[PDB]
Amino acid sequence: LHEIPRERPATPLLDRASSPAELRRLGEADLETLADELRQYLLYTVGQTGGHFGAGLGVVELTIALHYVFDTPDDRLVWDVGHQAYPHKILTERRELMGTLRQKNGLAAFPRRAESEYDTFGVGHSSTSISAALGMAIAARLQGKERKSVAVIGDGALTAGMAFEALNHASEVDADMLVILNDNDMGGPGTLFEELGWNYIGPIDGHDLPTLVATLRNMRDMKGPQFLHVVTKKGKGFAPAELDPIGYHAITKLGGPKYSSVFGQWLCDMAAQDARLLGITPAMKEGSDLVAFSERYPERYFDVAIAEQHAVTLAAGMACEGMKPVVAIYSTFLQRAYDQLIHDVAVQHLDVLFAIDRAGLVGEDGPTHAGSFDISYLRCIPGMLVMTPSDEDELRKLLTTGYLFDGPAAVRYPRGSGPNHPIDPDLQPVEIGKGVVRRRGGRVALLVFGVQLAEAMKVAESLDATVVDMRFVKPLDEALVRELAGSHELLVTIEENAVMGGAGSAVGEFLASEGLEVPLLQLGLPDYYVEHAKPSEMLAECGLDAAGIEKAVRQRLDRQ
Amino acid sequence: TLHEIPRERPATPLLDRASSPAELRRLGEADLETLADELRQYLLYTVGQTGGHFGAGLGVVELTIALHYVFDTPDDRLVWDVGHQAYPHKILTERRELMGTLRQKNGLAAFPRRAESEYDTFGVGHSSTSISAALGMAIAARLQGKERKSVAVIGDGALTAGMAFEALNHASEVDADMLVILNDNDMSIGPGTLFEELGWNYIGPIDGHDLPTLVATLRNMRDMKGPQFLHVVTKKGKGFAPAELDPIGYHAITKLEKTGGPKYSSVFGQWLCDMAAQDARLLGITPAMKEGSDLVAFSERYPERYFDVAIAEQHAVTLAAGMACEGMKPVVAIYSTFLQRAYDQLIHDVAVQHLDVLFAIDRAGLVGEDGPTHAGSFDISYLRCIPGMLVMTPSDEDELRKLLTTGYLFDGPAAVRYPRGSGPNHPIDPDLQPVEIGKGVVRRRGGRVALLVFGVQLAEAMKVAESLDATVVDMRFVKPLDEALVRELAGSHELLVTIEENAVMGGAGSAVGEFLASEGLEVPLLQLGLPDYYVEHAKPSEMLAECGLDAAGIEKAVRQRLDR
Ligand SMILES: Cc1ncc(Cc2cccc(CCO)c2)c(N)n1
Ligand SMILES: Cc1ncc(Cc2cccc(CCO)c2)c(N)n1
Ligand SMILES: [Mg+2]
Ligand SMILES: [Mg+2]
Ligand SMILES: [Mg+2]
Ligand code: NA
Ligand code: NA
Repeated sequence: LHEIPRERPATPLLDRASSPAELRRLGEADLETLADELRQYLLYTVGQTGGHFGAGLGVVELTIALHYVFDTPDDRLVWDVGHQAYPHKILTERRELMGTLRQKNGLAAFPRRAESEYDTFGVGHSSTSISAALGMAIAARLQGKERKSVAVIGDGALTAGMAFEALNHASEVDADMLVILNDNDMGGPGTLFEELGWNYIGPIDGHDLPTLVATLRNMRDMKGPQFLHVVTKKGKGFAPAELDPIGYHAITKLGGPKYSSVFGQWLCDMAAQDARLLGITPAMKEGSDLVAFSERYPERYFDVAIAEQHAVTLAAGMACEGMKPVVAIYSTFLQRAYDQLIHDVAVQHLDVLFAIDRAGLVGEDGPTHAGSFDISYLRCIPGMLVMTPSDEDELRKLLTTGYLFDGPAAVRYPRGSGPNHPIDPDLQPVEIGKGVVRRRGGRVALLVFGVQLAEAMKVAESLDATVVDMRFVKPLDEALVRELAGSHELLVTIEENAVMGGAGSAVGEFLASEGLEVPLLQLGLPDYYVEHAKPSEMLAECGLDAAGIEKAVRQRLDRQ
Repeated sequence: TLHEIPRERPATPLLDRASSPAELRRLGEADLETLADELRQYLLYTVGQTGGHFGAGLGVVELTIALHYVFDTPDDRLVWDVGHQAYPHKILTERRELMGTLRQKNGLAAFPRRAESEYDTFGVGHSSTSISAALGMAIAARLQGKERKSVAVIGDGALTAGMAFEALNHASEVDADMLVILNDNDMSIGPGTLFEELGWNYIGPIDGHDLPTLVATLRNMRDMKGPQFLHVVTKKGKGFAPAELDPIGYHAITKLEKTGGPKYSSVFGQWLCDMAAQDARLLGITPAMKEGSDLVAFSERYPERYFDVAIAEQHAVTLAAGMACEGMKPVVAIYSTFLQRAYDQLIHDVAVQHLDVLFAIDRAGLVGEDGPTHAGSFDISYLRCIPGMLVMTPSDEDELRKLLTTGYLFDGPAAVRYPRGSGPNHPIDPDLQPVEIGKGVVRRRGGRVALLVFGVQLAEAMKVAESLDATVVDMRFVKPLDEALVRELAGSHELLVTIEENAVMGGAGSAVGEFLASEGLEVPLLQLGLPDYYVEHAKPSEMLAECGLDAAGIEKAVRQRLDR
């Protein structure tokens, strides 16, 4: 197919495969035609809603084979990451709900246990599928159940350390489970997995349904750790995607620069000025936007695969020799290198900059990818310099400030673009520990840590509030907070991070320790997992738009 | 091979001539076997004097000599994994006559440490970091045009961690010029197929105690290019027969030549056996810490429900998550400092899904001579900001058992944190019964000052409270917090004091701060806890005093605040 349908294709057989037992009723002769229907409805429905695209086109036949040959949902099927799982959803009672994909109150971006009994594990972060399936298998065995346990994992996901840990452990307990390797990013692998204790079969053609069905059949009942190697084509069945798998990894349905592009430009600009700079990403070159950097400074660019943990200790090692590494990494994925950041960087006070993207609410990918916690989990770590730029110009300057600082520094910023203010093309740092009064008013002061500043300024128009662009969580601008506490009736902290442990709480700690008893209102993300929606809707829910902030401030003021 | 530890200093005229590697490299190969025996004698003596790690260093006496003999250290970079085997390395790097200060306040640290010496390229303690660190130094040196060598020594156990696999793959990708030495002491003297497949030139296994083979092999490999993997085989406790015979007992020892209560970890382990006796669903998981966390008895009684995942904290937690999906009841036994490494798995695979998994967090707080690399300083801070977590802090043995029962019965993610060591030895109710969630326990009614204690500083706080006539609350829960008790005390007292063995920043005391601020309660608030720096190693009692967490420290802080 060469152009995505705009009208609901006719799929009479797929309308008979609404669920795995219904599908299993059909005969193998129909499976190939079913795959044409499925592929077609998928291209259609993702045209309607936008979403992940090329990877699910790659697993159409594999997903049909899997539900054909296995007794789902009693047989446990774990999809790694989940971006490839739209065919799975279409085949598990959610075909007609696909119109809701990634809309508020609609189907989630990934498999989700609460969404369907056919989803055994909520995924999004990669590489968790083997560990989870092994755990389900260890339990089924003790329970004397006879269910099967299958993980479909891609070749990128397999570069992650936890996947190695799971494969080793599965061998240790001689677990009866199947790992299917959906190899698409394409010489001689079998002996490796055999050395790890896994029975290796393959590689087989992942769009050759009769061979998939038969091979799956023989392996369904084999015992112990089984490893099937399947090969697929990303975007299979859609030429524009087969030829551009990067750009068709996700499609939007039929302003200023992105913060990540501001970072990428700062990265090239500093590299041109300082040969010490090294750029590190764990398999997120496009998203963190190291693209130009990687083309212009190839010998100083490191893609460590999906190995967040090694990315960080690697950088500690580089800094030991006087190089200046910059680890580009999303807030949600830095969760996975927390120990390397604490033990290998911060404990040694090594000179490493973390450029933390996707900080705050990330929109439709939902809570598995939210950057809700990095202020809280980093600021309790001694030695960290922790920064929250408010716009594009501030991101450029605080990156420069952290880079030049001799020690560990973190700069957090959101997905998407900003208020599109002017960016100074100089590369100069700003004073560490100092906020910027953006607005002198009275009565109530808004202490903003990050990109809600523009909403705070709108609120302060009507309330004539003081507004501060705090810039630093740690070290906090203690002298400004102390003056503001002595001259206002209310301090209001604002952040796109958990309130619990977050930046407002550092203000709170500082007020308590000096016995300053001024009222404090902490605005931030609440203590729950925010359901997927447009970014603007998640922020409105969390009260971090101008109307939410104004309502909270006015209420607190009316109560004292 | 010896059988007794020397009580006075051995005669080591050749080791006395090898006070640094440069001096060592001026000796001849024919001297090295005698140096090896003198080093071993010295090692036995000085660890007998100070206490410290023992058997693993015995295992690397010959390898350490060979390494500093063949490599141009400190210019050539040597990274020791974990570092508990690195006493022979310190003895040879200008520190021999300092080993009397080992693991003492202001003495040598437990592990290699960059600030301690130019011969330590990387601070270690946690495991499996050496290959990543050495690869980064190899990459940097090459971009700088330096011709220096990069060497990582890693034990067979550390190679079970995922980050070691991630580093072995990436080193292959960049075709790095480095040497990984696998110090394998679970084998005795096929075997390299794994490393060969990951792009590494594999050599061995060789005899890690044959200095002539070690020196010649190392010399050949020093000069080869690309990712080089040398497989060496050593014996636990080599050359000291009691440690060869009992390498668990001789992993570490006390200085040569009072009853107390049971260790918190042993209370935990008893709880685990008792609850497994009653609930066939309970499964116990440890990431290679059976002795430390103390699943020994449980492993023997319930072996089909005991899982040691090796040094694989990350997989430990996701494996629990998958177990909980089939209705089983995993308990992850994991140190606070090591749980740092599975944080993404706890957040994304457990909390986000609200799966019923219990975390028994040992080594909460300061851990003593092992130092800041192992400190359990942050787990209240990094867990309480996570939606869905039930976060508990028992004050003594009976409270620890009660709060393990409470977190288990809870259907959802729950955490119970307790320190190394033993407690104040209060009686322990043999029942298995919970307590109510989110409710503290008033231990003393006084006036003016209320001490809100999260954890095991309660006995010291009681001493202060008796001196001041203060109120004392055993809070039990950081999340959900006993908001009603806190509200009441904030109205009836002039000062609230929180005490916890965790970073003040983001800590349980800050949860009290947040609550007061959100309700507009304006009572003065003094937060006592761990300060914003890495506390240098010392006895636990000395580290607590430094931080203000003994009764003297608490009282001085409180009195000082009351004087304004
Ligand atoms: C732990 C973890 N780290 C990073 C990602 C993002 C990612 C990078 C590369 C490939 C993929 C697969 C499809 O995109 C995902 C993740 N999902 N989980
Ligand atoms: C990440 C990490 N996890 C656990 C340990 C504790 C440990 C378990 C097994 C073997 C060893 C080696 C010597 O004891 C240490 C650690 N050091 N680092
Ligand atoms: Mg892939
Ligand atoms: Mg070992
Ligand atoms: Mg011992
Ligand atoms: Na600016
Ligand atoms: Na160095």
